Amino acid sequence: MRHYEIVFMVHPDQSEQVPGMIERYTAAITGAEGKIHRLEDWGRRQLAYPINKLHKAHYVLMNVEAPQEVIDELETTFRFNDAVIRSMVMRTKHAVTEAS
Amino acid sequence: SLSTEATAKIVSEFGRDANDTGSTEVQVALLTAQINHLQGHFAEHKKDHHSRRGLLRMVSQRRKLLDYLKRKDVARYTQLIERLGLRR
Amino acid sequence: EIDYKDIATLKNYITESGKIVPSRITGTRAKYQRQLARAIKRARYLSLLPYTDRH
Amino acid sequence: PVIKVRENEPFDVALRRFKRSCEKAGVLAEVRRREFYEKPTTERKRAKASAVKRHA
Amino acid sequence: RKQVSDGVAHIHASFNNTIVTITDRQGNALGWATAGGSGFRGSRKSTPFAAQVAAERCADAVKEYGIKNLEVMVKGPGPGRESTIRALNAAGFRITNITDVTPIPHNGCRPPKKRRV
RNA sequence: AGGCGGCCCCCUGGACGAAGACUGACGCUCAGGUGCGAAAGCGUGGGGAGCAAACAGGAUUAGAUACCCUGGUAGUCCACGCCGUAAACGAUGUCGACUUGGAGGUUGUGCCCUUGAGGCGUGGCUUCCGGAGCUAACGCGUUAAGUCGACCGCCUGGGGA
Repeated sequence: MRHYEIVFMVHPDQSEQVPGMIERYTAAITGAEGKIHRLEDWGRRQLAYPINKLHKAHYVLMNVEAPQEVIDELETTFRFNDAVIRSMVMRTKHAVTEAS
Repeated sequence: SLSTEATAKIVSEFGRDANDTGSTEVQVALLTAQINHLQGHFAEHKKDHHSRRGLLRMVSQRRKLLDYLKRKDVARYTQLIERLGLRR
Repeated sequence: EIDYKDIATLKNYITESGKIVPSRITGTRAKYQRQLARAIKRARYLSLLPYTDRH
Repeated sequence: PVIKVRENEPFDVALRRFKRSCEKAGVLAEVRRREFYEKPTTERKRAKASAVKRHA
Repeated sequence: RKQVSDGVAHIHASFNNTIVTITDRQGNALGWATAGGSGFRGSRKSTPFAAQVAAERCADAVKEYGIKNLEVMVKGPGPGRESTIRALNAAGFRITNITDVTPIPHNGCRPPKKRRV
């Protein structure tokens, strides 16, 4: 099964949904026979320039071990979710959980 | 194209157990399993021509192995072309 | 470079006006500089490295 | 881009910095690449011609 | 008029001329002058002291607001953008730093063909 | 191969670094035949920033249907075909064998206390100098323009063409 790198930000105005938001994804990968390899809340983070408004923002990243559709189905929730402006997936090359 | 799990399917059934992938049945079934996939991908788009250049090699290489199959063992050969369902 | 989330070091690859500095002056591996752009243009919409100071 | 004013500093000292600031690219020099219409075959050999010039 | 003490001199230093504009923080231009609108025609319009005199003509009629600071706007190569700033030095102005204002196209419009002269 | 460069997913495809099994000549070449196929243009449905043919205006000139300057149609961008041609060149047919050298790069990969970015092998590609050799020379010159094996392709003064 492919491993993927899932990084998505919840707007600082949306900082509370992160506990509610991720667990649904936790049920989202746990459902598809895959699991989580690394789940860290980096917290709100400053951004040098506004994305059509506002600086700074809240970051969340999580690595997955799950099939393409749960990868693909998960990417569906993000587009609709205006709270999660961007998450883009990178690489598999085995799963790792480290660094900061 | 085809997934590794779906690639694993074709080797066993058209081969001697799961380990006979050098059997032309594995490729042709793999190839037969593939022409239909891209046929699906080519059914849409119609704009993936250069990948259709990936399309023909399957059809032509499919012709090659079956015609290769004909000389080696027809009793085996007749099995697959019906088994792969082409020609009239 | 590796990731778009660490704009702190990504900033050394940008001039003060937001145009990405040539990696030739910065050096870095030939492949590594590409990862910078992947974290910059597309991740723009994530607000990683500023356009410039106009507004 | 903000070019700010400090206290007690003469406009002459930055005078050197003013042109150094945009010389790094050159506003009009890169404007030189939208003034007219050029074939891409020009740049590719422009890269080719410039590439040859770049071999000490 | 109105006292601002913090203006903006936008220097547009064309290949033929060097035009500088005075404006306030929101960008609402207060004043503006050109090197070529200062005597020089044709060849002489695009000369540094032509840009220097443009600053003389641009540097005036903008402190009538009582401007005491003004951030500057660099622009392109050419005769001005250096002499204009120098003439601005003559008035005893202050400037912290100078930042590049270049729009760097990332492969936009098809380039220009050299003047086959 | 043309040709391929902002970022991410599907798929591909090709390509090379270390051992272990597999079958055994199952190989190379190809008339005919079969696919692809740089750029422009056109047909057809859209789009439409730059612009820029043609074409309008202003300058030089003796004259300037141009160069110099303002416009400017087509088109250049998303969908189906055709057209299949170009300095599509390394002006260097294809596959397999032999051969002083020199010096780098990059890319695997073992080795070596990396005792440190290093030292010592094992492959690939490629960059510059050049023995021999050979060439009309020009220069090429272990990726041969030096020494051999198979297939295919091609030329017979100039113009006309």
